[PDB]
Amino acid sequence: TRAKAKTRSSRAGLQFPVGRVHRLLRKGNYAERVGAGAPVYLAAVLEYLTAEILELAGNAARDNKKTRIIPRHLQLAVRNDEELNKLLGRVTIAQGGVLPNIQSVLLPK
Amino acid sequence: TRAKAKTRSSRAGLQFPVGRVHRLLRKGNYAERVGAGAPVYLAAVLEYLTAEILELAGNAARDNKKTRIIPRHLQLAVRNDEELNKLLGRVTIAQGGVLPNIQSVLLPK
Amino acid sequence: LRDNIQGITKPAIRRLARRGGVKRISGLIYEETRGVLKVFLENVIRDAVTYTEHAKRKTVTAMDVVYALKRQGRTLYGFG
Amino acid sequence: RHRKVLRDNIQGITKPAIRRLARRGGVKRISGLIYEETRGVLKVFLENVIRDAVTYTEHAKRKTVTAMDVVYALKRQGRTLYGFG
Amino acid sequence: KPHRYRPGTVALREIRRYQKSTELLIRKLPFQRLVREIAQDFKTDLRFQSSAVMALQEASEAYLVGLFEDTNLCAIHAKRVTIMPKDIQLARRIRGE
Amino acid sequence: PHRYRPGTVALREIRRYQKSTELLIRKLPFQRLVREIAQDFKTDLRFQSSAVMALQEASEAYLVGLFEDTNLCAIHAKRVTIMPKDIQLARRIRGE
Amino acid sequence: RKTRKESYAIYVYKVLKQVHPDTGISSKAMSIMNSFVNDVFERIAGEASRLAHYNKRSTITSREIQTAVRLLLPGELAKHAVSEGTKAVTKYTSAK
Amino acid sequence: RKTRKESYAIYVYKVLKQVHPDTGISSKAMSIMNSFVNDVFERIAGEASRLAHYNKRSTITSREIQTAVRLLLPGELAKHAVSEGTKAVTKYTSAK
Amino acid sequence: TRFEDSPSYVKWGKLRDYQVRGLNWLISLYENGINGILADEMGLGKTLQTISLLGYMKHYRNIPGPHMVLVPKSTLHNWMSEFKRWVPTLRSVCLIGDKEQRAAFVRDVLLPGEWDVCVTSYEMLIKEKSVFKKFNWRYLVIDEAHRIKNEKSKLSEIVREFKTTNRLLLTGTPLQNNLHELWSLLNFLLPDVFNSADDQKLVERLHMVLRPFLLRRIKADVEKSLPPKKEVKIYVGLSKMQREWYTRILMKKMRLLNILMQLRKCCNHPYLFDGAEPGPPYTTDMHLVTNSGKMVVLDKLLPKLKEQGSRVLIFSQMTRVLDILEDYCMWRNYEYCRLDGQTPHDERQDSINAYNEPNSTKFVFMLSTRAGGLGINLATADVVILYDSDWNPQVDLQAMDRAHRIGQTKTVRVFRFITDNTVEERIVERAEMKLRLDSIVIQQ
DNA sequence: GCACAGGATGTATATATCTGACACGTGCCTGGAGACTAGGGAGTAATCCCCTTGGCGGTTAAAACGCGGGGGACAGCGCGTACGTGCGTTTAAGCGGTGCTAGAGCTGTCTACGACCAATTGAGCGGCCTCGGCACCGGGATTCTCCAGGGC
DNA sequence: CCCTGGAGAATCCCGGTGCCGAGGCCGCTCAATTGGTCGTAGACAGCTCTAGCACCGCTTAAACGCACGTACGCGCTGTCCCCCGCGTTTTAACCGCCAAGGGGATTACTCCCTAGTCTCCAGGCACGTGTCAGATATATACATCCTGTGCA
Ligand SMILES: Nc1ncnc2c1ncn2[C@@H]1O[C@H](COP(=O)(O)OP(=O)(O)O)[C@@H](O)[C@H]1O
Repeated sequence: TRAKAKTRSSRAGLQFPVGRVHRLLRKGNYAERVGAGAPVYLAAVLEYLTAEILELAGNAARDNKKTRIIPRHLQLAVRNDEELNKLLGRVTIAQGGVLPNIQSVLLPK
Repeated sequence: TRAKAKTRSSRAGLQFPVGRVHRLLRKGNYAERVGAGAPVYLAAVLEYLTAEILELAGNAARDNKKTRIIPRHLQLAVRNDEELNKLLGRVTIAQGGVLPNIQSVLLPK
Repeated sequence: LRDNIQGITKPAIRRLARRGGVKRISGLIYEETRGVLKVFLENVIRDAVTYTEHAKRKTVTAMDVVYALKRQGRTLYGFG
Repeated sequence: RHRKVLRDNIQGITKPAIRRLARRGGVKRISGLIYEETRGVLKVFLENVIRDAVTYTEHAKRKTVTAMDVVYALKRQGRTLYGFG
Repeated sequence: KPHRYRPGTVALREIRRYQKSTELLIRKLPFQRLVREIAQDFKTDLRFQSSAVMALQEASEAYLVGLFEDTNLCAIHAKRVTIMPKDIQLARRIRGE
Repeated sequence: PHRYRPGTVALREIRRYQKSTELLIRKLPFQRLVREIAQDFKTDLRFQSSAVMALQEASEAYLVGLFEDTNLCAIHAKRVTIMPKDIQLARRIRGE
Repeated sequence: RKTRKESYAIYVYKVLKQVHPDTGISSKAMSIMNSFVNDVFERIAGEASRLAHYNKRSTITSREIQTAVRLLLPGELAKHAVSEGTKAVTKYTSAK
Repeated sequence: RKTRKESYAIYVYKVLKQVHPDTGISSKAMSIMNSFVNDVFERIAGEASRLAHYNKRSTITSREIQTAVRLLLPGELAKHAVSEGTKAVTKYTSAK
Repeated sequence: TRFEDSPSYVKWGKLRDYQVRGLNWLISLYENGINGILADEMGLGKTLQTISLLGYMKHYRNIPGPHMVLVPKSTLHNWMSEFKRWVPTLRSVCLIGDKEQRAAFVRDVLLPGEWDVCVTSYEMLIKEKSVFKKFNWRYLVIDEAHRIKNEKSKLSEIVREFKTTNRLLLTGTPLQNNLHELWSLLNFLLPDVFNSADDQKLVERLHMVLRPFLLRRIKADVEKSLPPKKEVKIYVGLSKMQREWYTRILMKKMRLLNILMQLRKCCNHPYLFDGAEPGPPYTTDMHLVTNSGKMVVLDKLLPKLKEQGSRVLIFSQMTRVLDILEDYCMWRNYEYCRLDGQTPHDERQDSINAYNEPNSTKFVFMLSTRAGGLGINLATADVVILYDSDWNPQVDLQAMDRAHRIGQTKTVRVFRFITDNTVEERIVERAEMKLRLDSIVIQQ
């Protein structure tokens, strides 16, 4: 009598692969031993960050009047947000572009 | 019976501890295995860099008519060499001072 | 306590500027420099206190300061 | 017995192209000496990146430069690139 | 007599256009030739995946765009509207290159 | 009586402080500032003397480098005096 | 048949469908999300490894992960993510 | 007695006496050199570890160390370090 | 019991008998409901046969529906002229021009749809695929069917993406490399049976499977002219510098990526490399000849040819080899002409016309092998020199019969220069294998 | 010298076709979950002692403040130059093809040589204690600079 | 309008002090030696797709060269004001000393948590496949820019 194989993601209520994270931590040569709760914590953090970025990108997609997210929308979301701009300060998003920004002196008058 | 112990540093004709380097590589969680030649190569590289910097610092110390190397001498040697300034570009030396350099527009005319 | 930011006096800022290599200094430089010092120190001390709290200690060590500086990309040789 | 060179490769980075890059940067007026300087800057940047990439490729015991090698080179330089792997 | 825009409106329109789009602003074949020419010195008999050159072009364009932004800031600091090699050199010197 | 032109004493001080190698801020005021800043993250924090010394060293190095960049920007603006706008431009180009 | 590559694409799609139901995502955006998740994982794991080495331990724990999160993430993100991770660890321990 | 501490001080002193026979060193300079050696070792070892991970190999070897040296040190220093390390490895292989 | 005479609807003379038999073959091919290949090669023109098929459809059947002919831009105007001259009843419309002309043409003729036959080119088809796809097509004709020999190509996909009830392929050389391109052609002709890509077990089955949807004649029914060709392969040894570079490259600053391609021109001339040239003065005197065996043999052959019938043609597959030969010819006081890829249409045609004059002082004509427009009436020449051979024996044969045009009435002789114990020998062996496959599959 | 009309231009907005990627379904296989055992890492308590903090008094350098003046910042003006704008022309990019061959990735095997683990052990290295040479502090004599006033 | 001539700052040669680096000892723990094993990587072989080199063809968008006018960068000038150099008074840093105790560092003990193994099974991935989101094109509709003209 073997109990139903229930996954640790569902145990923790997450949507990210706790088992894969645990395997990656073990194979990644960070320390010789890994705790049980560490992969759960890390998957939760990754899920929160992904959710934040995706929410902002979906708002940008609604601003551009489209139903798909593209790297342009991702760049628009990553900029305009102070926290994510600090986190990804030195990251280049391929075919992402730049924010519209014209210096005040250059404007006609 | 066993022959008299011969240090691997003496076998390679070095002066930095190859055995200590091998132990540090094994304890550092860099990889699962460490080859025989890696400690020797790394010890030789460390010795070469130390010799270079100490030679420049000693020349600078003799220029100031001293016999002791001090952080000022080390900073002079590091900043007055392009390769070492590139290697140690983002490093701060305690009590090293700065290089004397005045922009020529500020000089009296 | 409070009113300790003003302990960074104008003469000390002028000495730092002279070591930097400047000759004439505007009068409003001092408040700006105090703000810059405040933000830099706040960041570094925040990281150092985080390291100390993980170590479960009440005392901040030069090791903690060095680790904070290294993770901020401002390595410091001369303390360990 | 017939030879005829065309142009420098670095002249392929044309004046209108540099103007378009400056427009994206947000520049209005451009001096005529900007183009030589920009070509030199691009040359230096590419030389550093390609040196790192070819070092990775030679370590891997190969003769083909890969997008992963380029990404690792940029990550060493401190210019992390997303979307290529 | 023919209609002509003043010196600077077309520049602003182009600024808006290229700050809105996302494509690449360098010719692919010239960029590939330049990359091959540079790599030839480091090593001979080299082959490039098409993705490698594309990533190189992306990174190069991003670097140049950021440099031009900082150069424009320096030029505006100098109370000017034109960018100059001195502004580019100052930006690189401040950034540490 | 004897008096110096406005700028020779400054150059002499520049040479003196570019030749010296010690610290330039007062230790007790810097220590009190560090404790005040650390007040916001924890209570009853204790410090080593080495920690305060290292913080002072890093702060002075950062400020000196900032002033060098500021002087470069001011000279670029065809000025000899440095200004808050110069400091802000240096910080902006650095990425802060 | 081609080999197997591991990607976070399925879970990114799940999070997207949870937070924005009637929305899609392109292949390039998914690749960027994959790279972003890999980079964040790498940074947090390396920070935790260095923390374990500094404190002379051989075990990566949720405490180490929390400290690495507070060291890397800037402020409000740090506290929100720390709350989320505490909730997840509580759910994992309490019932399972 | 308290816990012993490990440092490269003895070997730094040996190399100093080798290169400049009539020159000494101060404690602060020795601490700076010790930190420098630890930092360079950390950089080379980390880069070699990343190389091994990238190439799906489980061991750090002379090839990894050499490639890390060529990646990290600039130009002429890299050439000299490569030659010196290869000389040392050849002598160790020949003498063992 | 079929269309045995020249049609009443065809003008400007009567169709010849060997053409009208092909015409009745095409007519019966439609009633039999199969689509086949007309491979009669250069007879009097497959254009007239195709136009006769379309005219027969439109007149005798009540199907003037949309028809399309895909021809190269070089033959578009000739096809329009043939439509106007021979069978003027059909109202052919030509679509060629820039974007404004394309849009004007579609909105003013194509959308009104008064036309019956639309003659277009490959590029125009690729550009106007979207608006060509709407129309239902009753007859799709692809002249020079060897263009779509390869599957998974843009034209091959697009052309079958249409809605066509009949298909027809014109090609004089259906087989060029192997049977996979033939299978591609047959799959286009009728995908329902040739779905799979895969002398008693073979040969006979191939012949009797290809007969139902293929036909080919030989340009010998009438003859009375066009003397045959003499093929001589001259084996020439490598020179000293050629040998040294050959060994150097074989055992290997210079970039040498594609080894076969680098060995080839090296068998031709070391001056195509860098550093093999003499001093910076670049004196062009006896350096070109001595360092290449083919150059020595050519310098021996040309004076004999000019003391004889003369009017020699040279074919080479490298424009830099063309440059070297041009420099040698201008140094040796021989007046020459050059046809090359970069030569624009006007200069192409003018040089051809000048050389074709019966009383011409120009002696050497140099052409790149594939750079022809598949026309080029160089019938005034006598000697064909093949400096290097292509992997395609049919490309070689087309360059060879470029001098075998109907205007030629004198025997023509072909010289192939081969370097013994090189990769040229492998090229020749591969070409011979491909040529024997061609002969055994088609001619026999 | 200022404020409005209009004309040309560019840019946004609405809608119709069409296509190429995305979202979903399917089969299967490989990595994850359930159960168990073994061992050493880490939590817990107790101790020591060292390093931190608090406080006090006396010196003296450094900071704060005020004054008087000259040099630098800044606004203004004028000009001769260099760059933006539009136009006709040339060129090379872009796309679609040929023909071959090596390089690289993946899969699937094999084998041997190098790296890990264990016990033993003596030599190396770290801590400790002491003493002389180097660095420093203090002082006097001398050079070099900078600024003011005038006859060069 | 450069040439003396003084003040003031810095530099150089001497002499007394102290304290810290270099040297010499003691004990310990960690690296070197020897023995055994395994499992990883080097080597090989078969397949499948990408890239390089020499060409050809066509299309057309983009670069190029040019001429002209107009903002603009740059130099020169005047004004003032504010920063600097210097002297006086005040304030607290600093140095030394002392006292008290919190807490960092260490040791012993025991548990409980994680590594490792085996087995089973279902989630994740490659592969097909259809349909709709968006790109494109066209055709109005409006927002902007510039210039002329009319007027106070
Ligand atoms: N009036 C004519 N009617 C039919 N055939 C002709 C006529 N005049 C010449 N020819 C033949 O046509 C041939 C040239 O046409 P060809 O190149 O075969 O046309 P296509 O290019 O359509 O195949 C010549 O060999 C010649 O014998």
